[PDB]
Amino acid sequence: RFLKVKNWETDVVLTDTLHLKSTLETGCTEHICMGSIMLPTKDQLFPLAKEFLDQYYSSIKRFGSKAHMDRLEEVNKEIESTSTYQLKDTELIYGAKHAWRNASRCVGRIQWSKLQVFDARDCTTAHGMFNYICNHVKYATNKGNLRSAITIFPQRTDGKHDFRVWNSQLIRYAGYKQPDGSTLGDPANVQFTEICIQQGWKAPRGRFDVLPLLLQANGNDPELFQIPPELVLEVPIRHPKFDWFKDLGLKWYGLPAVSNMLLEIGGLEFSACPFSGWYMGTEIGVRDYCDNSRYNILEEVAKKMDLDMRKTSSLWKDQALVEINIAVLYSFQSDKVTIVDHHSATESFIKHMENEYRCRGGCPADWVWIVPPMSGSITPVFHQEMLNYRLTPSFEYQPDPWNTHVW
Amino acid sequence: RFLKVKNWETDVVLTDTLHLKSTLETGCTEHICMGSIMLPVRTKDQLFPLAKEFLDQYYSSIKRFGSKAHMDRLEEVNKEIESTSTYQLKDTELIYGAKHAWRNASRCVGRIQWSKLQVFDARDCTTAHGMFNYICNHVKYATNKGNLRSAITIFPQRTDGKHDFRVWNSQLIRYAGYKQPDGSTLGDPANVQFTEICIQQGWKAPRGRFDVLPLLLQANGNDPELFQIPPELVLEVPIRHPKFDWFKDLGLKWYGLPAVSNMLLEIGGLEFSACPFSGWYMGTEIGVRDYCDNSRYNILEEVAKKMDLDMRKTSSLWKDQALVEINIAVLYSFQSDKVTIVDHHSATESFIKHMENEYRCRGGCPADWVWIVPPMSGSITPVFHQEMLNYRLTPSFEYQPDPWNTHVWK
Ligand code: HEM
Ligand code: HEM
Ligand SMILES: C[C@H](O)[C@H](O)[C@H]1CNc2nc(N)[nH]c(=O)c2N1
Ligand SMILES: C[C@H](O)[C@H](O)[C@H]1CNc2nc(N)[nH]c(=O)c2N1
Ligand SMILES: N=C(NCCC[C@H](N)C(=O)O)N[N+](=O)[O-]
Ligand SMILES: N=C(NCCC[C@H](N)C(=O)O)N[N+](=O)[O-]
Ligand SMILES: [Zn+2]
Repeated sequence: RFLKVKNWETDVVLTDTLHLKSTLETGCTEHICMGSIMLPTKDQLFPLAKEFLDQYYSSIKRFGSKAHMDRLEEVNKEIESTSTYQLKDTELIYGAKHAWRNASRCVGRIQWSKLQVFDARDCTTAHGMFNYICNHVKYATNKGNLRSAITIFPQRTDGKHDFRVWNSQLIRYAGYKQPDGSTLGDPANVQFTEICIQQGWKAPRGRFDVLPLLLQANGNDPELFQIPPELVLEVPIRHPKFDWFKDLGLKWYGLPAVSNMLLEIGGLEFSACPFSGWYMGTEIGVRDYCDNSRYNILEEVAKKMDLDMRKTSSLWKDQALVEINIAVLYSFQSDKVTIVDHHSATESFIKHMENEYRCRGGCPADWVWIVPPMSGSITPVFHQEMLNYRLTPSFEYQPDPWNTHVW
Repeated sequence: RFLKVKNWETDVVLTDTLHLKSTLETGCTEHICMGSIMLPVRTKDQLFPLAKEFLDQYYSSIKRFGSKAHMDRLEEVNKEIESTSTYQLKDTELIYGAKHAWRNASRCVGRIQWSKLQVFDARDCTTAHGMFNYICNHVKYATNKGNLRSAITIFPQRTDGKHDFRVWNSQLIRYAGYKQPDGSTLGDPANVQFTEICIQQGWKAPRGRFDVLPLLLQANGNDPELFQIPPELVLEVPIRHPKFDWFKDLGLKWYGLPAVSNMLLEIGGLEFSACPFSGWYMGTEIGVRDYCDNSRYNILEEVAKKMDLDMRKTSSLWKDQALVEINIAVLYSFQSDKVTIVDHHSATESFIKHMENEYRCRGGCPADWVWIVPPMSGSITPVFHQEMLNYRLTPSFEYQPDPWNTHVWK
């Protein structure tokens, strides 16, 4: 059944058929919509594997070819024998690029095809993992000129030899609970910062302490490693008109690199697949800096702006929020570190979406996540109806490693 | 069954059971979610169960479920339906229905006020002039010299779908929109189509930037008629900025009373096609959407320019900067002219407390996240960090085709 999507700002209407190939289930029903909920075998493997291969070969204009059929046969025999199979290089690259392409929560998918894939499937140890990761961080940072990339470690086998990167991101600041009862650093990482301490990490106890990597290979216990400081590009935050901003003492890292997700390609599961691209301003400025549960810096910045914080109707929070995001962008740009603002990012996504509609006949998109956390309606995506559904290959969430590992 | 909802800013988790009483569809399937989609004559037979459901709820709420008063009413209603195909609601039921339609509106963030709603029974109305008189009284009462009071006027329910009462305006008070051969739009672009119809029907437009539109009223299914609202009844607020003295020179102003008038109210199966309702504005409705939407007044560039902001590159966030000031101004003005209004911060905080209270006393509170979260400063309002469950409960306010696309002219 054809579905239509209307942009209420331009009246442009797109027709979606791509949803017809929807695999998994959204979490919604005809009776209830859970759109805003953050998270709603051989017989199983071969079918999934087939869907993927038919998909790949169709993309390379060889659907049905002998190569297509051969490969399809080879995998079956391989699955029937090894109860699993291995992706050829080409299928891995395609799989990862397409997992990104299908990421309904990513606003920067217009860059999906320019992804650098690092095949880390030959890795066997944590040090090996550290080595691959460092090279990933270095290649991707490129001295400020960020380049998207993903490193894929060995796929899951029996589930007891899983490769995992316990960190939620390759680079994040430590969080510590203090005497007062308050929290120093990033509250979002308190638990992990603890797991690292208990493991031996000599935590510095600072506001912005770059966490160590906790790498798990072949189901073994995780090991700690310190990313070469020379490899962690950071931007000191200063304002273009408030010379007092520098006194806030804020700084953030330039490389966003989600590393706790699971990559699925043709039925196979890669539980260690850190990936990186570059920041959209609001991610840091609005969410990391201003979320009540994160660095919660709104009051401070307000004060120094000398504005009436007596009543909410003065919109002092909104006032401050804007200046703060001005500074993040300003800084990154001043130090020549790649970064994109919500206006450019969202406009780009709209274009990508239009391309995706005429070239794929659709584009899965999660409105709740696509629309920036600030100035929502003044960005194009706000007025754009979206259809959300799941397509594989995909990036999925997965239980925290510490919540299920057998030490 | 039980469905959990979590607030990622407090870790507070709520359990929903109310969704079980959900009857209608959502547009969402098990394979596809359409949460961001704007808008995805009954038989005498299908009517009784609906009436029953509604009545069982009414009586349950007044704590007389199963009583003789309850039983006889069902008997009375079923009888009436069979013999007349329809049925009339008792005043008490109508007031209960209206309050609950509001109580169930998943796109409304001001529901903490649902219980305090003034219901005006206009069911004895038979003509447009009569509807005009009724609306005038609604506007005067609700406005209350700037101290707004929520209220709704309910005109005769649908019968055969041929004698429908309709308020052609989308809001009782709204500014006209005119398209110039130039291609530009004068006034409110959103009301261009309706404006043309008014002119075609006989209205003589002042052709200005903020012309209060005339009421186009349809009674008992007859052709719509024009009426101008008594100017002394239309409260307006000129918009000025607390610190930007040039703001007042932007020539901006807006009306104080928001009153959607094109929705359909459904109570116990009964359909009320003319049910204008009003409460008070949340600042962002005017400051963000009405003033800054590209397809509305679109004042950003001008407010930006006059603020002398670097508009050479979006990354300077001049748009975001201007937007705040403009919303600063809408709020300030209303407060200065003592006209009720609430900012998005207060409004969303209150809604969270309302929502929590609703989970504890009702077992849920259907909410549309896409609509509840404000069009600016999204994540610095609690609703953003709040998971919500959207589902439909009756009584309800529904959308309905524009009268001009269905009306059989006489
Ligand atoms: C090149 C620049 C990129 C930009 C500017 C971009 C931007 C974004 C933004 C703003 C989010 C929301 C983040 C949050 O709220 O936590 C996001 C989420 C996401 N992006 Fe992208 N992205 C980019 C590259 C990538 C890459 C390289 C991949 C994969 C190969 C990817 C996969 C995803 C996924 C899986 C999510 C959702 C993660 C989650 O659920 O927490 N993105 N992206
Ligand atoms: C006391 C003042 C009230 C406030 C501050 C409030 C606020 C809001 C806001 C911000 C919206 C979204 C508007 C938009 O984006 O166009 C809305 C929607 C809604 N409200 Fe309320 N509301 C209030 C009173 C009422 C009343 C009295 C009723 C009904 C009796 C009601 C029924 C609804 C409905 C049905 C919608 C959705 C309308 C649509 O789909 O366009 N509200 N409300
Ligand atoms: C409860 C709600 O789902 C939650 O706050 C979502 C909303 N939208 C979001 N959007 C993005 N990009 N990132 C997030 O973490 C969230 N959080
Ligand atoms: C396409 C999208 O559904 C649309 O822009 C919605 C988003 N949220 C909204 N929220 C409110 N309150 N009002 C609106 O008009 C909208 N528009
Ligand atoms: N932009 C990206 N964001 C991933 C999550 C980062 C998180 N919001 C934060 O630290 O703010 N990914 N990427 O570009 O690969
Ligand atoms: N607040 C209310 N809003 C109704 C819609 C008004 C519209 N967004 C606008 O004119 O901006 N309802 N109410 O209070 O009854
Ligand atoms: Zn849904």
